[PDB]
Formats: sequence, C-alpha cells, structure tokens
Amino acid sequence: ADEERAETARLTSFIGAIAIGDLVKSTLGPKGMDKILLSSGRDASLMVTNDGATILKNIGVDNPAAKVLVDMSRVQDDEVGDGTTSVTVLAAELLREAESLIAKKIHPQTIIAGWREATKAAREALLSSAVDHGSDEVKFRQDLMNIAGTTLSSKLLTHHKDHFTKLAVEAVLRLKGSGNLEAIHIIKKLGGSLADSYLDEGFLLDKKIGVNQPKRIENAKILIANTGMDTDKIKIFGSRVRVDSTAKVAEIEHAEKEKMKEKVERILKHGINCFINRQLIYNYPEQLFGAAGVMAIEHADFAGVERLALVTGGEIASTFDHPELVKLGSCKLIEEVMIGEDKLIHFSGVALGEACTIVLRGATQQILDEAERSLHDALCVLAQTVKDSRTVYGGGCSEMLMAHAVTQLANRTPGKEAVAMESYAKALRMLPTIIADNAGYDSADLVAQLRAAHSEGNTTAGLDMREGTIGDMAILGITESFQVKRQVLLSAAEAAEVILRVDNIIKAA
Amino acid sequence: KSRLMGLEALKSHIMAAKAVANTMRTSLGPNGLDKMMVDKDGDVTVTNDGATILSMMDVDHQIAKLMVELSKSQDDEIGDGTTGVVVLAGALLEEAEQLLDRGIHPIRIADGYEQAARVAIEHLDKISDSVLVDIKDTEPLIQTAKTTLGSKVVNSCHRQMAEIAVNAVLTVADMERRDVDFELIKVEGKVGGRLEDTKLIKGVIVDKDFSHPQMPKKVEDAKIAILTCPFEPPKPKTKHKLDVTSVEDYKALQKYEKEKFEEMIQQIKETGANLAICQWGFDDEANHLLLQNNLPAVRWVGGPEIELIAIATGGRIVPRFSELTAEKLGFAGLVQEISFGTTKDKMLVIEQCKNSRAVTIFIRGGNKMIIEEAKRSLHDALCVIRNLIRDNRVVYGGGAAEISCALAVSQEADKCPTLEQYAMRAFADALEVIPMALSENSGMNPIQTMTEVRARQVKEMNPALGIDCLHKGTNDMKQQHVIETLIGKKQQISLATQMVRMILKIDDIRKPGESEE
Amino acid sequence: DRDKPAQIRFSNISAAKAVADAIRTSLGPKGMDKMIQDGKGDVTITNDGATILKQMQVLHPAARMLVELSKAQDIEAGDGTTSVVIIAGSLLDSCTKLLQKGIHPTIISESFQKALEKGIEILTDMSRPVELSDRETLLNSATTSLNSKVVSQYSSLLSPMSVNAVMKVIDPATATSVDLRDIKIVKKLGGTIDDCELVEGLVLTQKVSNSGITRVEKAKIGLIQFCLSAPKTDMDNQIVVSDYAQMDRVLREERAYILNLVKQIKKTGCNVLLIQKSILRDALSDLALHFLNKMKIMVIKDIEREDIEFICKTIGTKPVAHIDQFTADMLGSAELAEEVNLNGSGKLLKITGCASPGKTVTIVVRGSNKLVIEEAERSIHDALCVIRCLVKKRALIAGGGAPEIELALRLTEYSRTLSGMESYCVRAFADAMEVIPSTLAENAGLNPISTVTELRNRHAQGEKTAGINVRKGGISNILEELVVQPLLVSVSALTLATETVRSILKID
Amino acid sequence: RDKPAQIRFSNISAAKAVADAIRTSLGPKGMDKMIQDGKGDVTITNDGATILKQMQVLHPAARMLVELSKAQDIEAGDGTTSVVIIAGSLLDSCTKLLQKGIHPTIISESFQKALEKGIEILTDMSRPVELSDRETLLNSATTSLNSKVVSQYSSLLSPMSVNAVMKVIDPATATSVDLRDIKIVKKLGGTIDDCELVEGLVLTQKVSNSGITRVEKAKIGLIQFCLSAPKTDMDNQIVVSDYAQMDRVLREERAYILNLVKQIKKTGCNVLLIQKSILRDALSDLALHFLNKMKIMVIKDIEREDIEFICKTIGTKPVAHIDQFTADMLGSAELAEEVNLNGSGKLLKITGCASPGKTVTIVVRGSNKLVIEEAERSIHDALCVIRCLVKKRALIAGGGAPEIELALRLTEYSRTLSGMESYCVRAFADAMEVIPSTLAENAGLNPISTVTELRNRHAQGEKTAGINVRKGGISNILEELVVQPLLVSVSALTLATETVRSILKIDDVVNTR
Repeated sequence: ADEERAETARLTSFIGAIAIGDLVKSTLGPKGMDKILLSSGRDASLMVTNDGATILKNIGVDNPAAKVLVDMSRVQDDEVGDGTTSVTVLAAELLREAESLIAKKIHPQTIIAGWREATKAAREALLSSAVDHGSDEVKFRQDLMNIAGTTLSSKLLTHHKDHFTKLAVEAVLRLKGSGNLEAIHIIKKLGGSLADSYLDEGFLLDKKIGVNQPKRIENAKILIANTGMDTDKIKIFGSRVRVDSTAKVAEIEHAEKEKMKEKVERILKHGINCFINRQLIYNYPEQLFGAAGVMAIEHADFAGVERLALVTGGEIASTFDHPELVKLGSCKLIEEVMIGEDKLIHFSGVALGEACTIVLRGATQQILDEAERSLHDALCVLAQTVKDSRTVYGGGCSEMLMAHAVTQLANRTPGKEAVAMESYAKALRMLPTIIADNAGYDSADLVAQLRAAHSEGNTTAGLDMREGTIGDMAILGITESFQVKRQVLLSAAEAAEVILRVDNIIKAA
Repeated sequence: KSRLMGLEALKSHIMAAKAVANTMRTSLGPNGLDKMMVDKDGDVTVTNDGATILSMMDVDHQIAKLMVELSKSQDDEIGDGTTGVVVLAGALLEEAEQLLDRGIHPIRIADGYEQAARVAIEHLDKISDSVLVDIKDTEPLIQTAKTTLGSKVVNSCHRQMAEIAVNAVLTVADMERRDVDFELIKVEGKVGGRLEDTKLIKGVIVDKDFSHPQMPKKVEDAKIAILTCPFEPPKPKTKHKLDVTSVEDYKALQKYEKEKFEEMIQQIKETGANLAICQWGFDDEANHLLLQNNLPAVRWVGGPEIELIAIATGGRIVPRFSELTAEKLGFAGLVQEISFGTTKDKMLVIEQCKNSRAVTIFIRGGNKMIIEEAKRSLHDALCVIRNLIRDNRVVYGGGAAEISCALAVSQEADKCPTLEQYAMRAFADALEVIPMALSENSGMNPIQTMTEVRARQVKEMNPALGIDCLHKGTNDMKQQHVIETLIGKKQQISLATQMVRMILKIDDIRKPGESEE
Repeated sequence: DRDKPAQIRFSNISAAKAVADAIRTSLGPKGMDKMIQDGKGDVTITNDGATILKQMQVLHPAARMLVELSKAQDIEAGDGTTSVVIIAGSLLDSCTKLLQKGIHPTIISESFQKALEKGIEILTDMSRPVELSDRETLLNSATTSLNSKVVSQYSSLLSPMSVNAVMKVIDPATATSVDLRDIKIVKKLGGTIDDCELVEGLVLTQKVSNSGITRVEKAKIGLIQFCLSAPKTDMDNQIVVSDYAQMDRVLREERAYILNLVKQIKKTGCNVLLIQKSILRDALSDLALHFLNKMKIMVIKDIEREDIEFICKTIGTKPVAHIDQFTADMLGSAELAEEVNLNGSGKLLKITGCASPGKTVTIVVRGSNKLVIEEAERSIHDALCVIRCLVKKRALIAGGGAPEIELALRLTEYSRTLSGMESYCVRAFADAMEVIPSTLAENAGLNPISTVTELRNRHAQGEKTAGINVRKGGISNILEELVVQPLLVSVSALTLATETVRSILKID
Repeated sequence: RDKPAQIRFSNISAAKAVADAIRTSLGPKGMDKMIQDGKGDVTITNDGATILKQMQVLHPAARMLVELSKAQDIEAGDGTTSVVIIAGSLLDSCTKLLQKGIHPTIISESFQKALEKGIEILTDMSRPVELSDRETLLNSATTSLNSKVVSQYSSLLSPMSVNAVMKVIDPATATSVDLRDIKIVKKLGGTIDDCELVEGLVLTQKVSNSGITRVEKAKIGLIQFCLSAPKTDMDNQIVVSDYAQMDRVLREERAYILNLVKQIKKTGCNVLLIQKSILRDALSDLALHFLNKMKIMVIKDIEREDIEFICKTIGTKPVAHIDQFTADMLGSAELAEEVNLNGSGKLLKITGCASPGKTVTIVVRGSNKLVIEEAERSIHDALCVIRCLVKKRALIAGGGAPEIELALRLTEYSRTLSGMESYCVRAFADAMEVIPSTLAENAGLNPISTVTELRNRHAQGEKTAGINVRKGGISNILEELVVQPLLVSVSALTLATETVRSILKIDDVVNTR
C-alpha cells in the first residue's frame, strides 16, 4: 500500500483543506466573491456560486482531510442550517496556522492539546457572546429577521431573500411551541414571481381533485388516509383473487368493487366531509365519494398527509387497520384556490395556528427549488432560534471577542498550549480578515481596530461588512444567532485537530 | 536471477522496520498520532494496533510481509501492545544492524538478544504483581476497559462499556476455570443505538420475526425452541407460495396454514418453549395467522444462525419436523423479544443460562466507525483481561518496564561480557526506545522523558511509576494506572527478538529475482 | 493565495476580452463580414457577433459567458445584438487596468453597477418619447429606427404587418413589453410578401384529416396527446407471428379498440383535433385515424407540440392527453376553422378567429420562394423586436453610440463629483463607452479617435449637435438622418455587460 | 541555517575522518607509505607518532588534530597518539548524539562529565610511583626508553634522564621541571654512551678551534655591545675610493681590536656572547680572529639562545664597552671549556656557572647524526616520562588498553549519571574501546577476527584486567611492562575533550575578509 506519513500527509492534510479554504473563503460572506464551478465531466460546464457545498461536488475531492471537511461542511451546513463555507476555511485557517508551527517542529500533540481548551476558551466567551435576543417576541420578530437574511445571504439567494426574509420568519413567528418543520408546511409551486411566493395559513394540498370531488367543503371533517380505493390495501374483504379461465376477468372486477365499496362506506362511516387518500382513488369509489358529497383526494403527499393530520388535528387511517377507528381532521374550510397560476386545495381552519403552509411561487423552478432549499436553511437556525432565542455579534466581532479571550488565555494559560493557542487565536482573528478581504478592505486595520475594539471589550462594535467598516454590533442585522457560531466554531476547531491526529495515512489505492 | 547479499539483504531488511515500526512509533500510546487508512478504493479510516494498518498496508517487503504474522499472536492473545512489539521488533534490529555496522554477527548478538529477553523477562516478572482478583482486578480492568475504550473510542469510555466489557469476559472467564478465549465471548455490533449502550448477553440476540402487531408479537417463556425444520411451513428461503382453484379452496387453504401452525406448534409447543428459531422464512401473511394462531416463530433465520443459538444454548437445531426434542430445540435461561433501540424492531433476546458456549455482548452505536471504534477498542482490551483472567498478571510499564528492563539487561551485559556484552546492552537500548519514543509522539521530549525515568531507575526499579503515556501532568504508571498484563509485556518480549532471530535463520537469500511475491 | 484567481481572472478576462474584440471590426453594418471556414473546414459568412460567436466557438468559460452575453442582448431585446459584445471588453479595458491599478474586484463591480444606473438615467435624459399608443407613430418610428438600420425591404411593408400584429395584441397605450408570445410566425412556401399577412386565429400544420371534413366551423379544438393505437407488436395491428389466424383474430382485439378509442373521441366530440406529429407520438393508428375522421372530426395531425403549446395558450385549447381530458374546456373553442391550400402554394388549416386569451395573431409568411419568406421573417423579427422594445421603453434614443459619447462625458463628469475610489472607476466606466462608437467610426471608416473625442465636445454642446451617422459614418447629427434605437438596446447591452463583467470580478 | 548544521557535520566529516586512520598505532601493521604531498612531494612516511606532527591537513576541523597532536607531546612527552586517536572516540559519540538529537552544548558538556569521571578512574587504577627516588624514574624511563629508539642505550641515558630531572627536581610531586631548563646539545663525536648529562649551563655555542676558552677563570659573558676600532665602532676620517684606502682603515681596525681582546682576556671572561645586533656589523670579522687569539670563544653574532641561556641560567648581563674594560656583570664561570671528544667537536661547557638548582644539561653525543638522534630523542621522553611522573605521578598502562578499563568502568558512571549525558557519556564511554582494535587493525586480510574481541576480551577480564597490546595477552594492563605515567592519558583526555566541543561551540564556519 501507500503510506502518507505525518509531514507529507500533513502537507497533504493541508493541500486540500488549505486550498479548499481558498475558494470557500473567497465566497465567504455576501461580499465573499464567487468561484467558477468547472464541470470537468459535463463539458467544461461553468457554474458560479457563493456556496462551498456546491463546490465540494462538481470537482470532486481527493484530499482525505478536505474529503473529511466535506462532511463537516455538509454536517455544519445541514445541522447548523448555515456555516457551510464558514466552518470549512475555519479548518483551513488553523491547519494553515499549524503549518509553520508543526513545521516549527511543534507536535500536533502540543498543537491539538493547545487548541482543545482554546476551542473551549472561546466557548465561555462565546457563551458570554451569547446575547439573548428573541427573549421578547418583538425581539423574536426582529431576532428572526436578524438571522432571516443572515442564512440565505451566504446560501446564494441575493434577490428574493428579502421577500422570504419577511415570509420565513412569519411561519416561524407563529410556532413558539418549538421550531417546527412539520406543522409548518413547505410548498413551492410554479406560477407568480419568486417575490410572489405565498404563505397559506393552514394546511395546503398542492393536490387538486378538481370538481371530480366536491371542491368547496366548509367545516370539513377530514379523513387523513392511506386507504387504497383501487389497490385496496389490507384488512382486505374477499378471497385472494385468481384467474382460472378466459372469462374470469368479470369476477375479479366485481370482487374488488365490494372491496372498494366497503372502504367507501366504511370511510363514509366516518361521516368525513373530505376524504384524503395517500393512495389513489378508483373510478367506482371516487364516483361513490363524489356521490357522497365527500371530497376524495387521491395519492396525497405523504408528509403533507401527516401534516394535514397534524395541523388539522386529525388522524391517519393507519393503513386501514382502523376501519372507523382513525380520528378525523376538521378544518373550517376546504377550498381549491388559485394562488399564482395554479389551483391548489387549501385547508384553513386547521387545528394548528402555529402551522403555516408557505407556498413558494416559482417564476421558474430552478430558482424556486434553490429558493426553498436555501430558505429551509434559515429555518433550522430559526427553529433552533425559537428554542434558543439568542444572538452572537457577527462580522468577525465575536471572533475578536473570542480572540482576545483566547489571546489573553494564550498569555493566561501559557505553555505548549499557548504555543497552539496563539495560532488558534489568530484563526479567530483570521475570520474578520476574510470577509473584509472578501469586501476588499484592510483587515489588519479592521481587525486591529476591532482588536482595539475588543481590547476595549467592544463586542457591540464590530466589522460591519456591508460597507466593510468597523461599526456597531447593535444587532444591526450584522449580529448572528448564538446557535450558528457555537455550531460553526465547533467542528473545524475539532476536525483540524482530528486531522492532526491522523499522521500515518496508508492509502492502498 | 538476482541475489541481494547479507548487508544488502539487511539493508533491504531494515528498510521496513525503520519506517513501518515508526508508523507505530508515531502511534505509540494514545498520544501516539493515530493511523489513517485509505483503502484500495480510497476509503479513509483511522487505525491503531497497526497489525490492522499493516494488514491494511499491502506488503512489498518480507519484514512487512512477516510483521503482520509476528504482530498477529500479540494482537491475538494479548490484544494490546501490537504497536509495542512492532516498534520493539523494528527497533532492536536498528541497534542490531548498527552492531553489524560495528561488524558484529547478527548471529552473536541475536543469541545475546534472545536471552536478553529472558533476563528482561524475570526482571519484568518482578513488576507490579502476578496476581489480581475478581473484585481487585475489575477496577484496574475497569480502568483498562475504560482507558482502552477511553483512549480508543470514547474519551471517558463508559462505566457501562468498561464494566460490561470486563463482565463479558468475566462471564466466561469464570466458566473456563479462570481462563477464556474470544469465541466464548462475542461483541455483536449493531448501530442506531449508542456506543454507550451495550447489551451483555450470554447467547444469541437477533431480531425477532412477526407479521402483524395486532396479532401477538410475543416471546414465549424464557426458553427458545430451535428448528431447522418448520415451526411455520418451511419455505427453502426461495420462491414458494400457496394457491387455490376456487373461492372455497381459499377457505380450505387458510385452515391448512393454521393447522400446520398448530401441527408445527403442537409439536414445538409440547417439546419445550413454543418459541421458534426457524431457518426458513414464511409468507408475511400466514405469519400473522401463525401469530393469530399463537406463539410466534422466527422465519428467514440464517443457516448458521440456527446453529449459533443451537450449541451455545447447549442444545441443537431441530433438523427435521418429525425429529423433535428440547435438545434439538434450545436451552435458554432467558429468551425474550426486546426492542433494539427506539429505531427498529425487537431483537429477540436469548440470554442462555442453560448454557453459554458463546456469551455475546451486544453493543449499540451512534455510528458504524465509532461502534466499530468501540468494537475496535474492545477486542484489544477483551484480550488483555483475557490474559489476566487466565493468569492474573500485570506489569507497570510502557514508561517503566522498558527503562526497568532497559536498566538491568544493559547492566547484565556488564557481567555478561563478550558477544553478549553488546547484545544485552544494545538489547535494552531497544527497550529504551518505546517509552522514550512514545514521548516522541507526545509534545514532551522523548530524550528528556527518558532521562527522567532513567533517573527514576536510579531512584526506583520495576516501578509503579513511569512516563505518562496519557500525556498528563503526573508521570507514573500508577497515578496513570497504565499497565499491561505481565503476560503481555512478557508476551511482547517474545516477539521482538523473535523476528530478530528470524531474519537470521537460514543462509538462503537466493531468489529467482523474486524474494517478494 | 488569491493569486491564482487573479491569474484565472486574468485568463478569464483575457479570453473574455478576446472573443469580444473580434466583433469590434464586424460591429455595425459597415462592420466587416467574415467568411469563416470552421471546424467543418467550410466557409461561414456573417456580421453580427452572436451568429459569428456561436458559429465558430471553442470553450473558454468567460468566452462561453459572452456568447451568452451576446445571446442575452438577443434573447433580451431581439435587438442591439452586436452592441453588448463590444461594451464588455470596453468595460474590461477599464476593469483590467483598475484591477492592475488595484481596485478591488468587488468594488469595480458595484462601482460600475452603481455607475450603470447613472448612465441609463442620463440616457433617460437623452431619451426621446415616441407614441407607443399610436400605431402610426410606431409604424413611423420603429421603421425609421429600422431605417436607422439596414432593412426596410419587406419591413416597410411588414412593419405595417409587424406594427399591426403587435398593435392588435397591444392592449395598452404603453403597449408594455409584448413578447412575440401572441404573434404566431408561420411561413407558407408559395404566396408573396403581400400574401404574407396577419391572421386572427392559429394556422395549423397543413390540415391532416383523412376522412375529416375539409372545414368545420365553430371548432371544438380536440387535442390528442395520447396514442390512437391498440398495442403494437409489428404494427398498429398487434401481430403475434406464427400462423395468420391469430393475428387475424387479435384484430378483433385491435380493431374494436382503435374504433372505440375513436368512438370515445367523438363521444365528448371534437370539431378539430389537434394531433401532434406521430413521432411526437409513439404512433397513431391509421385504423383509428381512418375511423377517427370517418366519424367526421376535422383534424390536424403532424403539428408541433410547441405549436400545440402555443395553441394551448393563445387560443386556450387545454392540453388533452386522455379522453377524460376530452372536455369542452380542454377542447378549444374556435370561431372558425378552415384550410387554405391557396393564396400561394402549400396547405395549412386556417383557424380564423377563435376563443382566444390575450388577443392572438398569426402571420403567415409567404413569398416567391423560401428566401422571400426568410428575409420577410428577418424583416419582421427586427420590427417584431424593435417595436416590443420601443414599446418596452417609453422613449426612443438616437443610435450610433453617440448617446454614449454624450454619456461617457456625462458620467466621467459626475464621476469626478462622485469622487470615491470609484471616481477613477466610474470615469473609466464611462470611458469604456466611447470606444464602441469609435470602433464604428473605425468600422464605418473615419478616425475612431479624432471624431469621437470631438463628439464628446459636440455632445458637450447640444448633446446632439453631432453624433455618429452610419451612412455618413462621421460627425453628423444623427437626428438629421435618424440613427435611432429603443432605449432598451442601450440599457440592455449595458445592464447585461456589467452583470456579466460583475460576477467575473467576483469570480475566483 | 542548514550551513550551521552541515558544517559541524562537515567538521565531523573531515575531522573524525583524520583521527581514525591515526590509529595503526604501534604494531608492525599496514604497508609503508611513500607520500606524494599535497604539493607533489614524495615523502616516505612511517611511525604515526611523528606522522602525527608530520601530517599536513587543511580545513579547521582537521588541523585541530595536529594542534591536538602538538598538545600531548610537549605536555608529557609520551602518548602523542593518545590525545588524538581518542578524538576518533569522541566524534563517535558526538554524531550519534546529534543523531540522537542531543544538543551540541549537552554533547559539549558531556565531554566534561566523562572527563571528570575519566580522570576519576584512570587515577583509581593507576599505581602510584615515587618521582623522588631513582627507581620509578628509571622504570618509567625504562618502559618509555623501551618504547623509545635505543633500548640498549636506554641504560646510561637513564641516569642521565633520572639525574637530569633529579637535578631540577622540585620538593615531592608537582607539575614542574620543564625541558627548557634542560639544554640538549648535540655533540658531533663521541658515542651515545659518551652522551653526557652535565650539571650546569652547557651551551651549543660552536666557535673556532680549541684551547679557546678551555682555561680556568674563563667567564662566559654576554655583550650587548661589540668591540671598537676604526671601521668597527670608532670613526674613520679616511674614505675608501681606493684599495690602498681600504687597507689603512682595516689595518687600524685590526690593530685596535688586538688591544681590546686583551681586555676581554684580562676580564676573566673567555666567552663573550657577542650580540647578534650589528653595530657596523658590530664585532669585526677582523675582531673574531683577535678574541679567539686570546682563547675567547665568539662566533659572529652568537646564537641567540646561548645569550639567553647565559642570562637565564648563569645570570650574565652585558658590560660596559671593552674600551672601558668590563663591568663584570658577565656571570661567574671559573671554568668555561671547549671539549673535543676524539679531538673533534665544538661544545662550550660552562662549569662553575651560576645555575639555579636547574638547567641540567644533557650533552647528547655521537660520531653520527643518527647516533646523536637515537640517543637524543630516546633520552628526551625518558626526561619526559620522568618529568611526567614528577608532573603527575603513578603509572597507567600503554597502548590504549587502560582506557578500555576506563571504558568498562565509565559506562558504570554512564549508568549512574541518569541524565541525557549519562547516555552521552555512555555513547562515548565504550567509544573509547576502539583504540586497541584500530591499533591492531591495519595490517591485512580476512579481517574481523580480533577486533570486537580486542574489546570483548577486556570486559571478560572485567574491571581490573584486560589485554596488553605490547606483550599480547590479558592481565592487569597497567603493568605488563606496559606503562605510561598517569599524566599521559589524563593529559590526553582533556585536550581532545576540549577541542571537540569547540566544533559544537561552532555555530557555523566562516572565512575571514
């Protein structure tokens, strides 16, 4: 096999991680500038992104350390709901930081152990940088709005974000029980502009059964159901169907009709005003449902079927293990409505008011699918910002706080740790550099200013990267939810060390 | 045809044990920087006990080719110090060549190394104590079962995992009259739980087989009734069905199912338990009709799986539907359906108190690699207690036993003299390597660290103290509670000079032009 | 560490500037047309960049971006085509310097992107409103804007066709954007430029009906998006091959279906059936199709589904993939549906009038030959586009880059007053402008330098006391002979370029 | 930088390469060399002891070994190789420690540790000798003279070696009694048995003829003037454009000096040491005849050391010009003697001279030069080996053997020290044993037999005993009739010890501007 030992593998641990840093840091922040995505399998085909996650794929990653961070990115991207491009260069900075120092002969043992509590040293400061915002609801409104445009900013929606910055928080504003991805119903449908993106307050079926079933039913008793009206699922009534003869087609047709008529009548025994079937509904039953004055929605969307059941407070048929036993949803209105260009069956009066159906209106799907995707990312933060309504001063400000904290802790701890911890505290101060370098402004100025600012202990004043000056962190919007940083501050302050442990690297390829 | 002579060979010989043992020297102790393995397909994984990474390494060299074999029995009986011997077997050679660099026979010093082992052995035999006992040994094992799982998978391990690890051993370790071997104890990995969560089982635990939950999902008794044959009409794990010619034959068809169940049940009922392990699978339909009948079966059981529950219970598998006895069924002090985690179906928990030929500790896990990393860690420590429970012998060292035996064996070479005066000196120099060369990987200085426990040998010998392999503030083997089985280090003494002699054995290097495969 | 991106950005902007430079000769009508042997080793002869840039192109991503940037101006305005290509490198001439000069790439972007709006805003000062409500004025101005350009040939006839087709689908006095969405451009081989004409319902591919009546008035417009056929083996007739009675009997299977499937077509009933091409079908049973039209439903088969898509919207015939989808709503309601084989050569079903949303227009483009048809199209496409731009832009602006020679002065002037790091940029921003009309002053032949320099003062005087007059190719009022264009092609070329130049600065 | 690191290695490269082949030591081993020199000069070379000093090396690191060679010899007179060859043993440990990663200062300081621990053991083993009694003086002379050129003439040279130091001997033991007081005067004529240890100041002064200052009340003077005459000191009014003008001034020159040499004869001083300082040329070539005419020994511009021997030993100072006669600061000699053995040879003996209990003078005599040589060098170390005893007494062994005894016993100190240096001293401790192996190394084929056993044997003979390279066989090495004074090796230890840490004290090499 091929063993990459420490130094070489460490330089190899560097090659990807450091160079992967180059782009994701270049894209770091809104004034973070894009990297061309060259598709080497598909033509040369060019793509332009402010996001590193998309970069991690198009040109694949050989470097294991960088290959590791692709997890960390996605991990942080998916879990934190943000910090995609951030946590990555964060591992690039310290490895870069550790380069000369492990090239200074300093053990990663020395290094890792140093950055270990250094990582924790930022925490208490971070835990101190925790700024409760959203504690009040008017806070929570602006608190959500604080981080509403924050996540979508580096998730590469620069246009309709504002329109969603207003939308996404509203759905999250009502929750207040917990940040909810289920009660909140996510719909994105073509028609209208992307600033025409809509919020249905209630459940929504983007399904439309049309007038084939009753379109308008008020105070509608819902049957949330998996119950097959053609396929005819279990608790089956009959003999196992068989064909023994040429003309046998008749009886199987007649045998299923009863089996269909049973679940019709059985679900007609719910008295439900609207039948919602996660499976389809055949001609014989649907003409029975339609003659029963019941709206029968066929093959309704699976999570929505539960979301319907949830938000309308009803129960799902449980695969017709409950013939009558499934509880019934009741919403004051079932109305097929045209929002944008398309008719969707809108359920308002659903039992959950915190529940909101955001109906995203595509001008095209290619932005619309990217819309909700990046839009769903703030929700993670927002949902966890519902749970922890808290903030941390962004723009590298909490950095400079945690910098001094560990920068003094370097001089407070000192030793083989402060060997590493200073290198650590530099990557703390390296974050304010990138966004300012992305913004093309003097970092050593804006850093050592913000240093002097946090040397005066001003974390309410920070690098404000819109204009890219040093300025207030008042929660101008430049402030971040406490969730993100503690999350983003973590995995790279881990993985970089974790990468420092692997030294002998045996590559059997 | 080529022949690479002597030093040429020796040069070739040394080209591995320098670096490939340094792979261990870089990995010595937890503070030893751990070994990533990227596969033939490019699959990255972190490794230690580098016989792992050496098997994961693909051998281009006979020493590399050999070392995996030399490393095996160490990782077999002891389970730990796999990093030590490879270093130590890789080290002394470096001293040994230096003596042929001095112009000394490999012949002579190896001999003087062979008994240098012996004189270190007795010297090693002094260290710690050669007896630990059930209440005593556990906590130092619970320390080891920790510090193995606390170094190598979790940081604190878990007093779940530590104790449950020693108890898995201690279970059969007591069964084997103060011995054990592994097969008697088997860690069963399944993820979706937590690393923390380890179900210590005296026998098989596998997922049960039901169809409808409305029909009973139940274990019967604590006893299992093991069947190769049907408890439910046997389907040779391939396509088999039921069919009817009429609506009435459909009615005739299902009572067949229920009566065959009853037929099978009534047999398997009266002969003990009711509870089936049935190799073959059955239709998911009449499976609930068997539940509806009563007393569930287990269908689609692995061919060997029925045998695993067979003999470990002390019984067998029922080979034929007509051939039936509790012996051909299972013997279990516990059989019960138990949900594995909250994430999936009930594992049927067979805890076999009527016999255990394998006491199988189940382990849950958060991730495969880390539940592996646990299982990785475990079998390492499983074998050290296995050394202990067999003959309870421990040694304070890795910061001590070397510099301990490094002291006297080199001291012995003073009273040795001639060909063995360099041997037992340079022998113990390889001992000088590891605890030093551990501190190498550490941020502490190995040369510096050596000098201390060196000065300690002037102070104190075979000490309960030593270097800190845990990279602590205290440098001990006791406040460290670091140790091995006095077996292990002695067992580790065996291997190093064993390859040293081994590269000597014949005079024949002559190759087709191929000395490597 | 950001070295390579600059190098890449160099490599980007270089090959960016590069491909945009070659057109700056072929820029304009006096721009010289290149006969180009290609990878095919065969000559290709064009003037406008887009065709040139597509017809021979290798792959450089920035170059690939510009052929889009080229296409952009096209797909945006259908107009000012050659222009957007010239401004990019002109801007990059400023940018690369400023980048060399050290102006941060994010800055230059937002520098010129801010400075963009200031340019087109002073353009709105330059802008001259013409009546978008008056068809005549549009007929007068757009054709004159077309007479500022090459083709009046069929245009001065087809602008009466173009301005009307637009005017007919023009709802507002503003006349708004009006994409050609409601203008159906179809040709007919025979006929004339005069037999080219606007028609008020959707002309359908030929008329493909076998027994289907040659004309059915008040047409339910059926659509067949599903097969007419019983299952296949070796034909619409399903043939199991051994002995010929089975394949004779499976007909009873096959024959009845294609009859009933048709009987089902006439159940709900259709006066016209839209049927797309049979290769836009898996296949269509003639057995059905015979008995189909033999139940007397007039049909068009062999029609493009995108025609159908055009037809599904403009006359509102909702897509029918199925017989449940046979319904008076999904079966479009035509006022009249006929076929005309005549008034020239070729056959087409003429829907003349219909139930239609958004008005509707089809123009059936005819001529003594295909070329007379072809340039007629090329006569309208400009007219089609220049109107929909001129109506998209309330005012009009004279052409020849003289507004830029105005504006290059204007912004550089304010770029002083702007100050900021971008003063150097926003001047150089505007400074990029005059190079383009210079290149025209070179492309028409003149001193590109002497003149446009002087025009900046000419455009410092009356702002037009002079301009770049293409037939004169020199210092002249471009209002004395109108060299004039809708505001968009100016805005279009600009708004595109900066963005295309913007991200590249932000591109690593 | 890399240059600092490589140059110490490059020092260890050139230096250590030299100090090793510097052991064939003793033995009839290795084929004789006709050395074409660095300039192309063919030179037949043998007997590494002189081949040490003989060696022409370049580079700083190689020449410090010649500097090292020069150091031991002048110190003891014995063990010329002993100080250098161990620089091979030193730079053994050095690199391995630099290969161990040990710091140069630690490797430097490691030199002092083993040194202290070494001078410990060498004295521990060494058996004390009396440097007053004639006995070990004879014996240390014996074995040294047994290792010197003449074993046969070691006999009479021994009392002439023993009495020489015992002339200059100082109370009990001390480091004193140098060889500068000893004036070795080669006397052509006679034999080695005729070599004569004289108690007093003897000069190598060789003047005209004989009977010249053989008389009694012949003082030996120093004159920092010379005699006068017209055309010597006093003026000439006549100038020479003419050979006749040349004659009358030389005649007047001769006639006046003839009166002055009387005044030297009546001085009681029959040897003036005439200043090499030249007044006109000072003492005339016309004058030398006249001073010798009075039986006064002066040769033109007398050899300067004789001037200082008469200053140092006798206490003579210049006097007033012979025109004034003499202030008679000319030291007290009632006999100065020109001795012709076999009627030949020029030797000025000052008998009755003032001597300060020292300046014993061996007159090394012979009819040949080789005869004088074989005597002169042999008695020299016999003078030295006794001077060695006086300086530092007892005896260790010789030929490197007792160092292996130090080597065994030092590894025990290397066992005790428990430092990095305990290993560093240890890395050096057994590096000492290379000497007898490399002493026996250079003679031949089928090599490996005795070498490791040249070490192993001693450790088998343990801590007291080992192999004696001169007589062969294992015993207590310090007396096989194989000895050098305890001074010689402890003198050998520190020097190479010193010089090597300088290489470590080197940060990087340089070249002057």
